[PDB]
Amino acid sequence: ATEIRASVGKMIDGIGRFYIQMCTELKLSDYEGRLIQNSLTIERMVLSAFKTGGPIYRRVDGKWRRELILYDKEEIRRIWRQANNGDDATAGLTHMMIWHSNLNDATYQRTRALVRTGMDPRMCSLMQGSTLPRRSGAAGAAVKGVGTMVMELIRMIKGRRTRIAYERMCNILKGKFQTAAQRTMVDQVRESRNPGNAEFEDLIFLARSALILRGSVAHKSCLPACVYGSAVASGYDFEREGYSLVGIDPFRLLQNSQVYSLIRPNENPAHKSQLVWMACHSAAFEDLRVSSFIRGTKVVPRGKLSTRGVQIASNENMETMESSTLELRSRYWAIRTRSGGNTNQQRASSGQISIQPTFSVQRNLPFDRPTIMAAFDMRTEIIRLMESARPEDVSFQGRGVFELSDEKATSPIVPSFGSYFFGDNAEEYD
Amino acid sequence: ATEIRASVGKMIDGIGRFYIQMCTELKLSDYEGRLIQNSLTIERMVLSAFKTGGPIYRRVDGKWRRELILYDKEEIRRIWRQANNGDDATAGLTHMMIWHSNLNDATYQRTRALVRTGMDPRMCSLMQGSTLPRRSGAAGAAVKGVGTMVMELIRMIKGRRTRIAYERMCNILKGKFQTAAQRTMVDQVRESRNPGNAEFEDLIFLARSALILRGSVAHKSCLPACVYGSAVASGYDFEREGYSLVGIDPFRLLQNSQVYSLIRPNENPAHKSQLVWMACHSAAFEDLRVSSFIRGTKVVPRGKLSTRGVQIASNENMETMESSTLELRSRYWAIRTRSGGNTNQQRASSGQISIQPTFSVQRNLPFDRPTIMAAFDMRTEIIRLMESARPEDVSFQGRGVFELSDEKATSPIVPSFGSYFFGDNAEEYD
Amino acid sequence: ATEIRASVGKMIDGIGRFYIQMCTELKLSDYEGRLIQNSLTIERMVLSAFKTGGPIYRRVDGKWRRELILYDKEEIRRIWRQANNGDDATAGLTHMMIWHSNLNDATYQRTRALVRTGMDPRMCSLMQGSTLPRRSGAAGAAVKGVGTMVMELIRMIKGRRTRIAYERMCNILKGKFQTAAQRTMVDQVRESRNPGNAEFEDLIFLARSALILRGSVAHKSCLPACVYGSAVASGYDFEREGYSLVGIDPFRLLQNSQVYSLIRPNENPAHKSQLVWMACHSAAFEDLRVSSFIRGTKVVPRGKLSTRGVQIASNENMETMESSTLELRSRYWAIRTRSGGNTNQQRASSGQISIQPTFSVQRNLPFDRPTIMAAFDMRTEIIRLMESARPEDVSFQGRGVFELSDEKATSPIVPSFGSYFFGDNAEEYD
Ligand SMILES: COc1ccccc1-c1noc(C)c1C(=O)N1CCN(c2cc(NC(=O)c3cccs3)c([N+](=O)[O-])cc2Cl)CC1
Ligand SMILES: COc1ccccc1-c1noc(C)c1C(=O)N1CCN(c2cc(NC(=O)c3cccs3)c([N+](=O)[O-])cc2Cl)CC1
Ligand SMILES: COc1ccccc1-c1noc(C)c1C(=O)N1CCN(c2cc(NC(=O)c3cccs3)c([N+](=O)[O-])cc2Cl)CC1
Repeated sequence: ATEIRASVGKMIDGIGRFYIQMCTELKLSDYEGRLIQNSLTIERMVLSAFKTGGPIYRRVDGKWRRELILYDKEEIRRIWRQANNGDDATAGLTHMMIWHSNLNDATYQRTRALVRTGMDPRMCSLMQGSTLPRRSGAAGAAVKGVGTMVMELIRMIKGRRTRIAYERMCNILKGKFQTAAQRTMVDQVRESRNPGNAEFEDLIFLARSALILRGSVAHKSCLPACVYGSAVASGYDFEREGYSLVGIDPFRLLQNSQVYSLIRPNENPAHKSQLVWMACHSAAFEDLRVSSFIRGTKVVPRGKLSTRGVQIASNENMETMESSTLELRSRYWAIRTRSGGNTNQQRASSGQISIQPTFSVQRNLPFDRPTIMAAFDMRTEIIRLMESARPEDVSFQGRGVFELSDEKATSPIVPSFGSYFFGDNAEEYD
Repeated sequence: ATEIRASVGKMIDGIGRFYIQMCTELKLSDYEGRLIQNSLTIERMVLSAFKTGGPIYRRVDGKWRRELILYDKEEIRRIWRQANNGDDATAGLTHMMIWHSNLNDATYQRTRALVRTGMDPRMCSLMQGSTLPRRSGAAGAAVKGVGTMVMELIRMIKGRRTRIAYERMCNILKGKFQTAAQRTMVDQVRESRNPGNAEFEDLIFLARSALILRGSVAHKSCLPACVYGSAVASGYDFEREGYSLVGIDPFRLLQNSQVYSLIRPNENPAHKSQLVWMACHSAAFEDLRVSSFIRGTKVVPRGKLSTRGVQIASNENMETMESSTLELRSRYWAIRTRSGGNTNQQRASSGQISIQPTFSVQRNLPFDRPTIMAAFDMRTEIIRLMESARPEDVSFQGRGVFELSDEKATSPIVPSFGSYFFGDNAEEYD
Repeated sequence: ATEIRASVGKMIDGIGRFYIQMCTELKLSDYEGRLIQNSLTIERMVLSAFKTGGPIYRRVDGKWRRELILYDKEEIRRIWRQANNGDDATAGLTHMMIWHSNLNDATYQRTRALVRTGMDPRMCSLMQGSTLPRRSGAAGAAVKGVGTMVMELIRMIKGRRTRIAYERMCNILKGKFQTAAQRTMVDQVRESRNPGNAEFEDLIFLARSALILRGSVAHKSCLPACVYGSAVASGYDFEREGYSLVGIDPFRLLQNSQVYSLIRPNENPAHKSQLVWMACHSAAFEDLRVSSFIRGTKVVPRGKLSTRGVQIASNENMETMESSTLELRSRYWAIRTRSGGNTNQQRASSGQISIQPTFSVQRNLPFDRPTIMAAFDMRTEIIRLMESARPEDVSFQGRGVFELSDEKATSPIVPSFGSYFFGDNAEEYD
C-alpha cells in the first residue's frame, strides 16, 4: 500500500515533469498549458514518439489560434526518459493511454467495430479499453472489459508466438470471470487446437453472460497530463506524498485543479464538463444514478448532451471557438472498484416478491413475475445462474460514498434510491 | 399529390353542400346545425338511405327539444347525388362511415364481439374499423386494423362468390403485414381449400403477432359533416384549395371550426372533447403520450373519462340536457401514418442493456433481463422475430410534430420522454 | 352475524376483565396499564400459564423502572377462568396468540426458519402465523398463510396420531387453495403412505404457486389486551354491543383508545406507530399502497423504519428509555378479507396491451411483452395458470374503503393508482 503509493506517485511525478518541460519548450502560458486540447496533443506526441506533432492552440490577440507544431521523435523520447529520472518508464505512458481510452469510452459508441467482430452493439458496457491497443501494459490488461477481451480474441480467430498471444489473452479474460463455470468455458476456448467457429460462438456466449454475471474489470482515475504537471509546478510532490488511482487522491487532485476546454457555438460547457468528468473517473459505463449522487449534479445520458468530442478537428475554423472552464469537481468521492458485483454466494435471499391481501379493496395484486416463474454442460450452468440473478439484487454491501474531508474513508454514506449512458438514441430508449 | 388533393377536396366539398342543403331542409339555425348530435343523425340518414330518420335537436324556448323526423329514402338519395354534382359519389359516403368507425373505436370496447370470434379481448388496438361493414370501400379496407380483418375472416370460416370474398380479404390482410413471414402465413390461410380450424388457429396467431410486429393500417382524419358544411358556407372552397386527410388540412380545419355537443348532468365537457378529438384524428389506439403532446392537454384513459357516448338515446329526457362547445383544437399537428412502425431491418442495435460498476458503492446493478435472456416453420420465424423486438425500440426515426403555422412541414419537433386508452378498467390496470 | 358478534364480543369482554383484574393485582396506574410493553408481559403470563412472569415497567420518580414480577401459574389460570364467567375459555387465549403472531409477522423476517425447511426466503408473504404454534386453534388455522402450512408439513416429513396430524394439516392447506388443481396436488401429498421427498418437492411447488394463485388466508384485527381492558373499564359492553374482527369495530375501537410504548434514543415514535398499526390490522404482507391510503399517512418499508422491536430486552438499560404515544388511528377503514384475490374465472380479459401508431412521430412503440409472449399433469395446469396471470389483474372488484362515520359500510371509496414491506434490505431492492 505504502509501496504501491510510492511507485504510482513516482510515475505521476514523471508525467508532471514532462508536461512542464513540454510546456516551456512550446513557450505556452499557464492557462494555455491547462487547456485540455493542448494536453491531449502533448500526450499524443509522447505516445506517437513511442517526426510527429499535432494542433497546439494559443491565445493570440483576443482570439484563439491553431498551429500544427512538429517535433523529432528522438527528441521527445529523450525528454520523456529524462523527466522520468533517466529510466525508460513505460508505466506513465500506459497511464496516458488509459486516460485516452476512458475519454474514448465516454465519447464514442463503437458499434461499427462490434458488428464486424460479430458482437451485439448493446455490449458497450463490456467494452472498456477497446480503443486501447492489443497487448498493452499490465495496467492496460487490468482495465480492459470482458467485451474488449472477447473482441480481441475473435480478431485473432479471424508464427507460434500467435499461439502464446492467444493463450495470454484467454488467461487475461479468465482472470476476469468471477464464476468457475465461465472460467471453465475459457479453458475450453484456450485448450482448442486451431481455433474457429465453436470458440467464436463460446466467446459471444461469455460476453452475453458478462452482462448479468459481470466480470472483474479494474477502474483507474486517469487525468490529463496538464493536471499532474500543474500540480508538480504548484509545489506538490507525488513521491513524498505518494499517490493512488482508486482512493481519494484523484478526486482531491481535481478539487485543487482547474482545466479548460475549447467550446463550439452550439455546445453547453456543463455538458463538456460531464464528459471529461466521466472520462476522468472511468465512469462511462457506470449507473447514471451513482455518478450523479457522487458528483452532486445530474449526469445526463449521451443523447441528451449538447456537445461533441473534446478534440477540435483541423477542418473547423478557430474564429468561432471560445474557451470555457471544465467543471471536474464532485460533491462526494468513492473508491474505484475492480469488482463486477455479486455473481456467487446465493446465500439465501431475504425479501418479498408478492403480497397477501388483508383488506377487501379493489386493486391489482402485484408480484415479481420473472422471479417467481424463473424457478420453473457449463453452458446450462451459466444459463441457470443468470436466470437466478435479478436486477434488484444488491452488490457492494456496506460500502458507500465519502465526504471530501474524509481522508481515511471512515464514515461511508450509503445512498438511497436513468441508468445507462448509451441508452438514449434514435434507435432505442433504454 | 395535387391530383389526390383535387379529388379528396371534391368529396369533402360534396359532403359540405349536402349538409348545408339538409340544414335548410330542416330549417335549423347555424348553431343547431353545428351540434354534433344533429350532424350524426343527418349522417345516419344519408348512410341508411343507401323512409328513414332519427332524433333532431332544436333549441326551443330556452330548452333543448327532441324530434324524430322522417324522410323518404328516394329524396335523400336525390339530395346526395345532386350536392355531389350529379354523380352517385360513394366516396364521401364511406368517408362518413370511417368517421363513425373512428368514433365507435374511441367510444366502445368490443370485447363481446371479440370473444364470440375466439379472439383475445386485449387486441383492441388491432380493431380499427370493426364496426365498419365487411367489404366496405377501398378507403374502408385501408383503414381496417389487422384484428378487424382476422375477425371478419373467422366469421367467414364459421355460392363460389364466397370464395372470392374470402380471397380478397386474405389479400387485404396480407398487404397490411410488413414481414414476409406473416405474409407467407396468410398465403397458407388463403390457399386452403375448404377453410377450418387450422386457418382459425393461424389467424389468431397472426393477430397476436400484430401486437409486436404491427401491420400497416391507414389513418384518416374524418370530421363530422357539420365541419365541412360550415366551411363551405363560410367561404372555403375544397376544390380550389384541395384537401388532405393525412396532412395539416384537418387540424387547420378544426382550428377554424366550432362544434357543439349535448351534455348530460354528470359529464365533464372536456372529457367529451377528448373523445371527439380522438375520434376525429383516428387516435383511439394511439399512445396517450403522443396524443397529449400533440393536443397540448393530457389525453386521459377511457376509465378516467367522466362521460358516456356522444349519441343521446330516446330513453333519456331532454329537460336535463345542456349544450357545450367541443374543444377539438391542438397545440401541434402531425402527419397521419399508414405505417405500423419498424418490424424489419434489424440493422445492428446501438444501445446499452447493463452497467459496469466503477465505484465501490451499495446498490442494485440494473440489467435488461428480457433482452439479455431473449438470445437464449414460418411460425417459429415469427416467434423469433417478436422475441427479438423490445418495447424500447424506436420507430419513425427523424419524424416529429409541427407548429400549426408550419404549412409545408419544414421544422419537425421531436418529443422527449400511461400509453393505453383502454388500459384502465375494473379487471385490469394497464 | 348477530350470533357471531355475540360470542366474539363475549371473548373480548373476557380479555378485558382479565386485564383490568391483572392491572389492579399489580397496582398499575391507568397510563402504566396502557403501555404496550406491560400489556405484552401480562399477555405472555396468561399464555405461558397455559410460576411465571416477565418485565413490568413502572413510572417511578420521573424515571422508567423495570421489575420482573412472578406469579403462580395456578393463580393466573384461576384469574383467567373467572374473568371469563367461570368457563375455561380457550378462544380469547388464541386471540392473544394471533395478536402476537401479527406483531411477529410485522417485526421479524423469518428467513433462517425458511432455509432450514428448504423454502425460499422470499416467501414471507405466505408466512402469516409461522411463529404461531402448530395445531393452534381453529382461528389460528384460519389465520395461517399457505407458507406456514407448507413449513409445518415439511417439519413433519423431516404413533399413528402423527398420521392424523399430518392429514388435518393437509386438509387445512387444501381448504386455503382456490383452484382445483392446487387442491388436487394436496390430495396427492395427503394420500401418500410414508411421506418423503416427492411430497416436500410438491409442497415447495404449491408454496411458489401461492405467490400468484394466492390462497384464502383469514385476517383478523387483534389488539393488545390493554385496548380491550381500557374499553371495558371506560364503560363499553362488548356483549351488549357485540364485536367484530373483520368489520369496522376494531378501527373504531382504536379511534377511542390511546396506547403507549417505551422508546429508545435512536427510534422514531412514528415508525414504532406504523409497526404496531400494521400488527393490529394483520397487514404485514399487505400492499404498502393500500395500507397508506387507509391510514392516511405513508406506510414505509421495514428497511426505512428507524425502530426495533416493541419488547425491551433485559440487557438494555432503563435510564435512557422515554415513553411515547402510539398513533394507531386511520383516515379510512376497510373490511378485512379471507380471500386471496382472483385465481379462477378467466372470464375474457377486457384491456389493451399494445398501441397502433396514428401519427408519424419518433418514439418507442410500447407493448406488454410478458403477456403477449405468454400465449407462446396438475403441475403443468398450475404452470399454465400462473403463466396466464398478470400483476396488472384487478381483484376485489367493486369493493373499497370507508369513512369512519360510515357504520354500515354504505358508500365504498375505490382508490386510484412501493408495495412490499420486506422488499428493502442489504441484499435486495424490491
Ligand atoms: C495539505 O496541503 C498541502 C498538501 C501538500 C502539498 C501542498 C499543500 C498546500 N500548500 O498550500 C495549500 C494551500 C495546500 C493545500 O491546502 N492543498 C490542498 C490539497 N492539495 C492536493 C492534495 C492531494 N491529495 C490529498 O490531499 C490526499 C490524498 C490522499 C489523502 S489526502 C493531491 N493529490 O494527491 O493529487 C493533490 C493536491 Cl494539489 C494540495 C494543496
Ligand atoms: C388563408 O385564409 C383563407 C384561406 C382560404 C379561404 C378563406 C380564408 C380566410 N378568409 O378570411 C379569413 C379570415 C381566412 C382565414 O384566415 N382562414 C383560416 C384558415 N381557414 C381554413 C384553412 C384550411 N386549410 C389550410 O389553411 C391549409 C391546408 C394545407 C395547408 S394550409 C382549411 N382546410 O383545409 O380544411 C379550412 C379552413 Cl376554414 C380558412 C379561413
Ligand atoms: C356511541 O357512543 C358510545 C357507544 C357505546 C358505549 C359508549 C359510548 C359513549 N359514551 O360516551 C361517549 C362519549 C361515547 C362515544 O361516543 N364513544 C365512541 C365510540 N366508542 C366505541 C365504539 C366501538 N364500536 C362502534 O362504535 C361500532 C362498531 C360497529 C359499528 S359502530 C367500539 N368497539 O366496538 O370496540 C369501542 C368503542 Cl370505545 C364508544 C364511546
